[PDB]
Amino acid sequence: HNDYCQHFVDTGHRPQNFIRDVGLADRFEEYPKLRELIRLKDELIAKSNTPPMYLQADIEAFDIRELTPKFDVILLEPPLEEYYRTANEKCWTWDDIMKLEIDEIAAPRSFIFLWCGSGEGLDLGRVCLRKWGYRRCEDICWIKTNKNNPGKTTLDPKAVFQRTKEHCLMGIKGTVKRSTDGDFIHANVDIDLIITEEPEIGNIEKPVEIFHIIEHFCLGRRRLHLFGRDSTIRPGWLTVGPTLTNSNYNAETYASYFSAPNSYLTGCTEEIERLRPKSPPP
Amino acid sequence: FPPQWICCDIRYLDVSILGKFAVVMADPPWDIHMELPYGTLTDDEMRRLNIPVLQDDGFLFLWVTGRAMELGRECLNLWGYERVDEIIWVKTNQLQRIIRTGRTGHWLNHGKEHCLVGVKGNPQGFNQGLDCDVIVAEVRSTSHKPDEIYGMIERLSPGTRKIELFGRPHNVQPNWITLGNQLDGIHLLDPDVVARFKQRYPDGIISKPKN
Ligand SMILES: [Br-]
Repeated sequence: HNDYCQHFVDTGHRPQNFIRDVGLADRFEEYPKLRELIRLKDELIAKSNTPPMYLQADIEAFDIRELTPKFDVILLEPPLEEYYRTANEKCWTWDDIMKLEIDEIAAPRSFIFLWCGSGEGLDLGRVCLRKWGYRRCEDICWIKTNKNNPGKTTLDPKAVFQRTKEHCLMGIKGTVKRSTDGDFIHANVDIDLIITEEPEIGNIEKPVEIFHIIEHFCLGRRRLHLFGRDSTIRPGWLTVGPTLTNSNYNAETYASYFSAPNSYLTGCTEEIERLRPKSPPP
Repeated sequence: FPPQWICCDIRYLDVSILGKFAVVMADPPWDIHMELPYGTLTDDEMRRLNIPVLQDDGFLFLWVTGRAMELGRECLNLWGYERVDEIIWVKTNQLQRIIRTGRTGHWLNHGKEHCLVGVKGNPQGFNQGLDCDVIVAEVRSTSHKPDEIYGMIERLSPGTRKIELFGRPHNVQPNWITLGNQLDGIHLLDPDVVARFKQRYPDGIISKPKN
């Protein structure tokens, strides 16, 4: 067909601009069974979500062990110096990030989602995953369209192509078997891509769809967002970061939402078990 | 300078006869620790590929998937490259939409193929920043990677000799020498390469070297 790489060279319109039907809310409007699976799972998440919890903390100085109980999923977006190339808060080198004692708070089986940028972080973030005790198991690419501002809007290090995406590396800790651990993960409900328009200059937020992918995939209710900001505070998550303006976190109260008579797992309905993707009989 | 190719077993061909290339590209049959309907190369066979002799200054495009995201990085290192970009091919259907269904990955479904970009030495005469690092194209016929990558490489490094390992008949084209076991015989045009091929294989049989 058409060569959208050539079209970019000619016009400044990025190839990803011509992917159709990428919107989150409008996704499966024409696909009613897919829409129903997502709707039921989001309802299941909402039913079991803790109220928003958040703590202002200097993560470099903080004793990370003060965050209890253990976490089923951890979302980490340390502010990289490449996001600012207009710095305000402390920027983090990959050495700084690696020193975080993530293994001290991750549950024995759990997942991590690490925003790595688009340069050296793709390699150094993998080293961090090793250090923290995870295996890299997926790579969620946030692909940015420039429909509003064609089209050569670049450039940072020793790159040779224009970098139009960011990578969120996913890691697994512990043993998780898709055949037996359907009470912990719902695999294959989302794809490893997010497609949105390039944010306004100086807006460093990541797409909220990353939360949907994490929440759909892991049934663990104990969810930590490190380096989250006021605008990312969200039910079902504990948000911790230096730029938070207020704190309401109480480790004992937070833990009580997951202990008896509750579970740290969301559970599942029969309707979702019948809709979600599963392997066939052996 | 027109299309050139050599049908061969990549592990056995004495690649020292082809000279130096500004771009090397390989889409190898990685052992991804999964069941596959085609033959693979072991990790050790991949590591021992004589990539270093193909190039002193230039670029490597290495398609990777699964556990080869990390093994491909290790090969880049062993072969003397630093990774400076990562291209993804976003696969679309006939309506230019992402196919989101099926079970196409171990944990999440998979909508792209990755290509590591490595640099070696100190190349000159390249045009940085002409293309994006995202390719959008439908899956066509037998293609394992999108044909768009050849135009990106040619815009990056126009007029230079390039070499492709594990290539297929569809991939032969001007400025490239294509190596792979599915190619039809041997077709060399560069008189320098022809001369060295004859000296090394006096009767045309590219067999495993006499250990
Ligand atoms: Br650690």
